[PDB]
Amino acid sequence: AVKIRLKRMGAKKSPFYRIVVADSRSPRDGRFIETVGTYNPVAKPAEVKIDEELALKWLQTGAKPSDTVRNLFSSQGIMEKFHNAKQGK
Amino acid sequence: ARYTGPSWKLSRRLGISLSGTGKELEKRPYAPGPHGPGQRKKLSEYGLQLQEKQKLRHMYGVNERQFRTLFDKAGKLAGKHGENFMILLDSRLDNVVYKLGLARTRRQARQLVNHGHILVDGSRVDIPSYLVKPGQTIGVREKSRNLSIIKESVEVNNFVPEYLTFDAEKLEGTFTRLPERSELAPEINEALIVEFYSR
Amino acid sequence: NIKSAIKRTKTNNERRVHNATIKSAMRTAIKQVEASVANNEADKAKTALTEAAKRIDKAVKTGLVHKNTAARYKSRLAKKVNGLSA
RNA sequence: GGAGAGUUUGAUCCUGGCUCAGGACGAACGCUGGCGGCGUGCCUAAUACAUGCAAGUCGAGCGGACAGAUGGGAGCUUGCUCCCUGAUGUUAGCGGCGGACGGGUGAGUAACACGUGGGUAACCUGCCUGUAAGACUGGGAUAACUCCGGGAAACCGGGGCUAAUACCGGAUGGUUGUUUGAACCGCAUGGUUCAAACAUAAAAGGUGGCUUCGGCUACCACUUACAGAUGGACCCGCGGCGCAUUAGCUAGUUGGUGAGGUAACGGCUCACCAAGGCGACGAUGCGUAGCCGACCUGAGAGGGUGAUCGGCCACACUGGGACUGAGACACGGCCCAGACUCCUACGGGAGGCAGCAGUAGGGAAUCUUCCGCAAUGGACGAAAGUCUGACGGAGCAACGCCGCGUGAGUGAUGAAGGUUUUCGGAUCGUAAAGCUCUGUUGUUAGGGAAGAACAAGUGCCGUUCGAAUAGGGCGGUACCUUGACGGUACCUAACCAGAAAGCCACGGCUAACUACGUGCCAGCAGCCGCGGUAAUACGUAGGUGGCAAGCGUUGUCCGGAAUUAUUGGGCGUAAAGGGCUCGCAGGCGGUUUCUUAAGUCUGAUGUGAAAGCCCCCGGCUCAACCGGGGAGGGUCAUUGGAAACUGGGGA
Repeated sequence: AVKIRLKRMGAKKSPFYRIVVADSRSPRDGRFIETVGTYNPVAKPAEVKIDEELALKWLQTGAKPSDTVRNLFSSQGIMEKFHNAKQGK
Repeated sequence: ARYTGPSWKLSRRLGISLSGTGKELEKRPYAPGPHGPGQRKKLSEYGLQLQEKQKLRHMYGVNERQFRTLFDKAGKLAGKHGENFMILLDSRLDNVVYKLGLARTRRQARQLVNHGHILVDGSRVDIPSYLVKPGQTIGVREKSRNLSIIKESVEVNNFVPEYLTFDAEKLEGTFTRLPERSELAPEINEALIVEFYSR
Repeated sequence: NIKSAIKRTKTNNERRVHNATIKSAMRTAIKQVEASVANNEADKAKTALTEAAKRIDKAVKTGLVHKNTAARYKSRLAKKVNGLSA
């Protein structure tokens, strides 16, 4: 399905993801479903703020993260709190 | 790389003797050159154009690329045209350096500012065109502050700017606001920069 | 010089053979129940409708049918078989 | 937020072209050439290709097969082999998924191809969510495996044997089709929902763990029905191009009925019938061309291009074709034909660099046959992992943009030399010498392995499942490692001014002047035009001026160009009134009054993706650049108002 994963952007010295929700198998720097987030790797270090008000609709509406998307959205209190959305199961 | 001119005839035929404020060729007030002792004549609109652009640009000394980008970049601001270009083209890191009583020469204070020495804002500022806004502590880079040039310029006096603020003992500095835009009253008339660089 | 899935080529041959057997069996059965609907035969009409029905769903329910074309074929064959027998 | 100047004349003004100043490139060439950061680099021949890598994976689906800890018995060597069992590891084949995404190129195509905006009671959707039912009973195969064979190879054939998550019967299932009874609502077609008869599947899988050894259970699976999501398919309004020295075109064409077909309406294809249909609002035909977000330029309207990043379409040696599949008519899949190359035992085989490099050609013109899965995205997985020429990086090229430098202070001794000079002198000139300072980059030596690093695995907790305190899912907390670039960036110390400046111009436009030589010769030149012995124009030398690690020439595009003029031109004599009339179509129209919203104008929602332009901040020492926050962009749809004006209608 739509795997909400990262996407490169920035200069050639330092890449910073801005992980918008994307299709099943789109191009890397290409089409994405509905962009929500931005999280650079460096600076300083790893400071990124995500949506969580529509991103809960994205992670609950049929999706999944990548590795870095899962650690990031599990770090910002959105994967666990979404799990408390599923805790009313 | 601007640091190439003679520094006598450039002011000598550039239009006005600055800076200065006595190094204007007071021994021979005419223009420099082999056919220069004779009678000079006025130019066309390109005469005041080249005297305004070369005159106002020779006070700092930058290349025409960076000075042109300061022309349009200065015109991107608010206010008036020549005032924004005048506060921009003199509020640089080296004009703020040699204007704070740092060095007794514009090129000498320039190389004192991009020689790694005059590090400002608490850190280093190693680019001679990498300025600082109103409020940055334009420091002295105290790891080599015990020097001959800095101590001698701290002994030599000069009318410090009221847009800036100096420090001879505490090893600090500042710029209180934008400088006195019409107040900084040299012979550089900004209308020739509004005409000889606008087409 | 096919790097990978040359064995996909051989699997396309063998799968094409088995799939041609099931699909061509479906077409020949559909002409068989259609032939039984050619003449005014009652008991062969209903039982042969069960034959082209069971082979029809057994063909469209796996592989090359798939759903809407099978409903078109069984629908028109149901219209003719319902016509010749009431 | 917008600058003009030269050039027709003996002089003048109009009109009128022609050129120059400005910006820009995917540039190239001429001269020269220190560095760093960020982007860019076959645009000509979609020309042909040597060589290497570009799509594999699943032992936790399968039946092998080999090795083999450990154990067994023999012979001798007091350490070895021979024959068995076996943790274990590996893979050839079967099967499932993935090769349709990713990557590249603009060859095609002037229309549903693109952009925008609707629609689909005309479509389909594997993988992924969430729901809820199910997973019962059986069958016979077959590659492997061998035994023979025919082949130069490529390779085929035939006989025996086996299994699965391979295939194939039956039950069960509606919902998936056919007939009836309804009920509700629409857009002609009709749609939504309820009931009753005929047909349509399941991996009993695998993994563990438990158990009474009957079976139990979790996880990853299989099917069926639903909705969700992501994708594509179709139809339609409107928009974007040179030509009338293209006015005809069309016969599956225009329309009907009927049948077939595909996921689906449809002449989509056929039978039968009718004679239609398109066109000045440009049909057809020639030409050219991928289109768009956008980029460049302009004050703005406009004009030009479709590089690099992205979105869609197309193509894959040329031309057809269909199979596998959910999905291709498939870029490194097949079948046929054509071309071109290679092999040949002459019987027949093999190939597709418009993937990354790379070679030859073409040309003015474009580079390394490099490193790695550390990140991000994929693929396959239970995961560990494997593949990943995508990517992340690197190497070259001043190819573009930006930043810094090649010194600085002082210094009249106004040094020597060069140029000039009425021969007193002037100019390079505070310039140089010199006294003193700085280290940017250099050069050396250390630091630093800076960020780019998050995962996955190991406990434990809450909670789910579970006959279960096993075992697992789900969600948190803590431990261990993982950097290709890279000894990179950057920092620190020392050292030396030591290595780091050229190109064009100097009548005008246009900043910048004199001498020697040349003597309509050699030459320049963008235009004006110079040069026929005093050349501010040809070369040379000093000096000046512009610019700067760059500078000029040329190619193309914009502006200047009010020189296509809607903004914003004109026609008595400069170019320009049709010789004149009548008229269809078209374009425009007296005053009052009621309605209307079709234009006109305004409010609300949708949508105009990102990146880019502009505004507001932040991060790389600043800047180029990056990131965040905004804005603006439409005869756009749907919808609410005003009725003044154009129109519709009535008086």
